[PDB]
Amino acid sequence: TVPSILNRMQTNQTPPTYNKTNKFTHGFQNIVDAYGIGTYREINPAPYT
Amino acid sequence: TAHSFALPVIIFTTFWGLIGIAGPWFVPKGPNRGVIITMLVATAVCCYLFWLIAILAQLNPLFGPQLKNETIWYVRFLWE
Amino acid sequence: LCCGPKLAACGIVLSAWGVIMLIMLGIFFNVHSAVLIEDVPFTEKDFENGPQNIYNLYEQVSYNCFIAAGLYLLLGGFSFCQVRLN
Repeated sequence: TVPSILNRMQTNQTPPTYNKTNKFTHGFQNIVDAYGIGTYREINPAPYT
Repeated sequence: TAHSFALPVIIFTTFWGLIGIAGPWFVPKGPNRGVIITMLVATAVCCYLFWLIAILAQLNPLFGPQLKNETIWYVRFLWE
Repeated sequence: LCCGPKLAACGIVLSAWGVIMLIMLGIFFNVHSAVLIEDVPFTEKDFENGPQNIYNLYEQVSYNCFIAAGLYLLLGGFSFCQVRLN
């Protein structure tokens, strides 16, 4: 009966990078990932590549 | 056999400009919209630039080709 | 006769490519298209009186290409039969 809780917090660790890839763009996203994944929220070269 | 350099530029410029400028608006409101617009715009850039370089490289030539006398004799009949 | 399905698939793909390309090549030679002059078997004495003397050889090579395309079509048929068996 008594519920659980989900908590936010001030964080010092660096966020990962995520892209919501789709069927068509997966190969290109991998192509740009091959040389290092972009830092949090920097411009992705995948849509232009 | 004059290909006046006004019609080709008009045709391909309006063609690629429409692809790169008007097509983006016609892409529907959806999740893949941004990627699709980027494809349209950058395809316009790449292909239009390729064609423009190719045609300007022939505009105002400095020299004419060199031909074996056999192909001279043939093309003399074949082409205008 | 019988053969492996991969061999038959390769045969049918090769037959399709050959048929399309060689039909096109025969068409383009029968057209007397200029870009393929160097491949015509003419001789240095065939350039005297006019283009007809070399038009004839263009036609001959076009017929050769059509014959090759027919051979590839027959190969494609046989490979399709082989695929059907497999």
